This record gives sequence, structure tokens and C-alpha cells, in this order.
Amino acid sequence: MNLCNVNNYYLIIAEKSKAAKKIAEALSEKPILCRKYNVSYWIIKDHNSSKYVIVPAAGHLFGLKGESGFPVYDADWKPLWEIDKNSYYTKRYYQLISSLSKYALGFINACDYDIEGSVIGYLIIKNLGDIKKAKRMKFSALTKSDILSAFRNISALDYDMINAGIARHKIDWLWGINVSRALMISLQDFAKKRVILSAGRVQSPTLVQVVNSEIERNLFIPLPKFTVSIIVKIKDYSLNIKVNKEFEKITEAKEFLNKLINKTVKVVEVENRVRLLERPSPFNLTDLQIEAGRIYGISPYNVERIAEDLYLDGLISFPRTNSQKIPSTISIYNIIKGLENSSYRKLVDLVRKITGGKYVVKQGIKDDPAHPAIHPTGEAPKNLPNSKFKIYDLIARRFLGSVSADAKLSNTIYTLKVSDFPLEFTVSYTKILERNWLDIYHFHNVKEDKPIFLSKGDEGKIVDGKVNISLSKPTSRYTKVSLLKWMESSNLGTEATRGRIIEILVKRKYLTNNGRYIIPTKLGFYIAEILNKFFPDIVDVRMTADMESKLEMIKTGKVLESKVIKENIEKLNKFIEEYKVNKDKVGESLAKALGLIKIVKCKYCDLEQYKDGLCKYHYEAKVRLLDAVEIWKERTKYDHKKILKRISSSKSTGKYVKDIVTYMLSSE
Ligand SMILES: [Zn+2]
Repeated sequence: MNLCNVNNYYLIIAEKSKAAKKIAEALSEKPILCRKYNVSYWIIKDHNSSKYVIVPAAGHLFGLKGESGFPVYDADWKPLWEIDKNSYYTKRYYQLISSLSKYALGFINACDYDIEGSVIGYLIIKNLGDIKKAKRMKFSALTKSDILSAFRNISALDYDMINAGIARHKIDWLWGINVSRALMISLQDFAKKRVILSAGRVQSPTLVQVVNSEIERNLFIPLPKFTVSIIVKIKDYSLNIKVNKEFEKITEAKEFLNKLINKTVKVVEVENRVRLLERPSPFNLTDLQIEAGRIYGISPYNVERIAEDLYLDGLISFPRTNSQKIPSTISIYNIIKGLENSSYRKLVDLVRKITGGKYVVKQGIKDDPAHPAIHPTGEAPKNLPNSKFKIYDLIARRFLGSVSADAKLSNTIYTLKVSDFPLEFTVSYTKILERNWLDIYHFHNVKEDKPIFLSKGDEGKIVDGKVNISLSKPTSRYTKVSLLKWMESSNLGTEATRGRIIEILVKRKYLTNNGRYIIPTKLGFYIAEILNKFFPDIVDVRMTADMESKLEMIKTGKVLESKVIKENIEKLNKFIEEYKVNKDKVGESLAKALGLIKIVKCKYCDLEQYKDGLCKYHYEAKVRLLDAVEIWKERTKYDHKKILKRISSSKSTGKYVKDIVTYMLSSE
């Protein structure tokens, strides 16, 4: 008897070794571990009358190959070991599957339940097996019951889903290859040096967004306004109140403050109310990335990778989802009972106490009807490495928080009417009455104020106060989380790809990490400006989202993949035309960028001068400065030197402006 000898079997293709193992244990109490080409795979002789072999793909086994040089109109699937030397290790997975496929009765794609898994399984079965004998397992968690359920409900492959993923891969590859070679070729022909440059259908509009926002930030000048704070003596309290009215000119604010001193104020309304602070909804992937970035500093790409690992451990549901809902087809009770039998037992006892034993998900807005929100399966976490445990604990507490109870806050608002004036201002304080979910998803601080006890009709006096200057503020620099939110909001990429695009931008050195903020490098800056200057259509956020909408329509059967491919060729042909025209200037710009041809540098940076010895950005900085100073003068009456000092001292002031300002203060 040969343990690993089998015939007349269905071949089940899984994406990862852990998923293959999980599927084997779902199908048999004694699955057989085999090894060939140094790859572990599983034989199921036990399940019903049929036999099964479960093999991991390890990831993509196929990649796109096209023409060399520029332009590239074609993209065809080839084994990755043949076309990508960083992927020759996959050859052994390719060999195993090809060997097991010849003697197979049929094929089951059990890759992950997203578009990538549909493509991976399709390419493998189509090329190594028989596509006409192909079925799809669609599961959202690697629990025995979810796997068995999907095995029982095996369906045809979803060719519309497959075509949507193929279309996105081919269109992404075609745009990246063509634009990146067009850039490198224009430099080779103009400076005779070859440097590696990259571009992407989503990377490039993303880099342009960041560069444009960094320019705007670097040209920002805080403008002044004035606020009035008053001190109200009423009963035993001394209340510092910031008045809700703002003033452009300092004289209007002084006027306003002085007519309030020594006036009487009367409590004319008291409002005591209990406010709800709703328990959170279960994570979709973006929400998880956002929260794990804020709390632990884990990058979006790593959050997704870690969540995928936890799903492969059977600990959470599949994390590539937009949904913030848990439908009734998911047993909350089973999850809760699982967590009760784990290190989360005491947290579950607390949720039981908070709810009385009634566990109701606070359903979020976003849906994804085939892909529920991220939640724990109820299987017990054990021995989790550090970053894994942080992510699992986030997901578990978010879920447990979502089935607990809304928090309650007591609010008291006093309305105070000034004597002789049509003006009334408020004093308010909030206290936590019931913490509830705040003790479960304990990552949300609630500001509490010391109580203030006043009755309707109580009177006091405004005894003192101050006019205070308030400087306008720049839009914040991007964080990874903040950039990721912009991508989601603009519908660039998918929630599965956005985190990787951000990481690819850093790896290829167009972006860099300055603390929590992600800023351009010089190279990223130049590439963004070049793409902006010469190829605005390919970095237009609206047109990128347009393409995203067409890709989404392939999934529904509403548009043909072949039609999106044709339309993309049309777009490439338009890029080709624009490239022939501008190629020499594109190459010249790239040359200046890397110091390859000497330029007359700006007085304050390395960019090429534009006017007055200033680059285009420092020149705009000066224009903005002159106008901002005028606004400062009209509003504050400060003299020139003092306005400059106040702009120079504010960290809101862009660096281009700050260069100009420091110069003018150094002048004589
Ligand atoms: Zn400059």
C-alpha cells in the first residue's frame, strides 16, 4: 500500500497551504498529508463516495507577458516561473498542480472569495486542467462548517467575476508598462542614461494627488481672525467662555469685548438631556486599516496581510469586504459561545452583563451582500504573534462592541442672555452616564467636564475678557490612513489594492515617511509634475474612477470585458499620440530632474528658475505672501516687520513662503 497513491479524484485548488490544510480537515477526520516537488498537499479518501486532492497554489501562478519596448498592445498569460525570476520558486507549485490535474475527474476552485481568487483559480484550471469540468467553492471563513457549506453548495465558476479581474489586471499592466517605458525611453533618447522609472493606472493619480496637496501646503499662509473670551462670575463659578462669534478686524473684536464688561447675564434656559453614543459597527477592511493605523501605526498593507493571516488561521472572516453588516445568515450566538470558550471569556461575560444576554449587531451602512463585515469566527486565538494579536483584538472588540449597547452621556446646556443686548451664549458640560461599549471597544476617549449647577433665572456678571488672535490652518498632510481614505472616497483602486499601491509608492521611492506623514521625494515630485504637465488625462482622478466603474460593471454582466479592453487600447493610442509630440520635452524634464543637465537653480531650492531668480513655486509663494501681508495689515494693524514675524513663527506657513519670509527679514 502506497499512502499517497490516489486516482479518480476531484482536484481542489486552494490559494495558500493553510487554506488547503483547513479544507482537508473540514472534509475528513483523517486527511492524508503528501509531499511532491517539496509541496505539501492533501488526499481525502473519506468524504462520501468521492475522492479529493487538495493542493495550494501558493498565490498567483500566472502572469502577463507582452511585447518588449514601447508601445505594448498585448498582454497574455504565462506561468510566472517562466517570466518573472523573482517567482521561479512557484515552479514547483505549477509542476505539482499540472501533474495532479492530468488524472483528475474535475476541478474545484477553493481560492479566496474575491476577484483575485476567482482569477487565480480560473487561470490554473483553464491552463493546467479542464475548464469544462470546473466548479467554484465560495466561502467567507475557513471554519469547518463554512467550508462544508460551500462544498455542499458548489456552483459554476462566475465568469463575470473572472472577466472583471482579468480586465483589471490586463488594463493595469498595460498602462503601467506603457507609461513607465515611455518615461524611461524619453530619458534614454535625450540624456543617454537609463534609469528605472515606474507608473501605474492608480499609483500615478495617487502620487499626483499627494504632490498637488504638498504644493498647496507649502504655499499656505495663515490668515488672522479674532475671537472674544469672557469671564462670567455667576454664583460660586468663574466661567471662561469662548464666544461663538468671530471677527476679521481686531478693532471690531475690541469693540465687542469692551461693551460686554460689567454687563449682567441671566440664565434664560436650562436643558438637561441624555445623549446616546452609539456602539460601533463591525469593520469593513478600510475601517480596520484606519483604526489599526491610528492605534498601532500599522500600515494599511500590513493590516490587510495580517488580517489575511488571521482568516487563514480560521480566526476571523474573510477581510476583503466593504460591508459593515452582519446578516442573519451568520450565527452571532455561535460566535459568542466560541469567544466564551477562549481568552475573551471575561470580555464576553461583560457584554452579557451590559445587554442582559441579547446580542444585536449595530448594522453599518455599507453593504457587500456576499461578503459580511469582518468578525471573529469564535475559534479561540492562541499563541498569536504580537502584530497578529493586536489586529485580532481590534476585530474581536469591535465586533463585541457592536453587539453590546450604546453608551449614554448626560448633557446640560445653559443659555445665558446678556442684559441690554440681543446676544446670548451657552455653557455646557457632559458626563458619562453608562459606558457600555466603551469598556469593550475601549479605543475612544470621551471628554468629560466638571459639573456646573445653575438654575433658570440665576444672574451673574461678565467681569473680564480677552481678544485672541486665531490663525487659519492648512489642510493636514497625508497619513497612509488619510491617503487610503481619499483613495476609497475617490473610488481609486479596490479596498484590496489601495494599501499595496501606497506601499509600492514608498518602495519605488516616490513617497517617503516623515513621521506619521507621507510626503513626496524629489523624484516623486518631478514624476508627478511631468505626468500632470504632459499627460493630464492619465492622472485625472475623474477618468480613473470612470474606468473603475466600467470594471465594476463587468462583474454584473452589464458590459463585456472585451469592450473595456478595446476602449483601453483607444486610450493607449491617445497617449501614444501625446507622447510622440512631447517626448523630447518629457525627456528634457526628466533630465533636469536628476541633475543630468545643469540648470540655473532657484535662490531657495534646487528647482529651475522661472522669474526673478525664483522657481515657479517660490515665485508663487512671493505673490501669495504679498497678498497675505495686505490681509494681515487690514485686519491687525500690525506693522510690516511684525506681520512677517508672525507668519514666520507659525508652523502653518508653507516652506516656500517661509523661505521668502526669512529672506525679507534678513534684508536691509
Ligand atoms: Zn524654488
